[PDB]
Amino acid sequence: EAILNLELKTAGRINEVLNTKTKDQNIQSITLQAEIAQKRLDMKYKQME
Repeated sequence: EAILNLELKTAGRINEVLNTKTKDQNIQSITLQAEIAQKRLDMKYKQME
């Protein structure tokens, strides 16, 4: 029983890490696309002015 909870401690650790790296990158995705949307403002506004 203690052995099995070692394996499923490991599974837990892995899943924590997977969401950490997955959502880091998925939040970055969208975030930087939002930065592109932000780019639309600032980029065109230089010449708009």
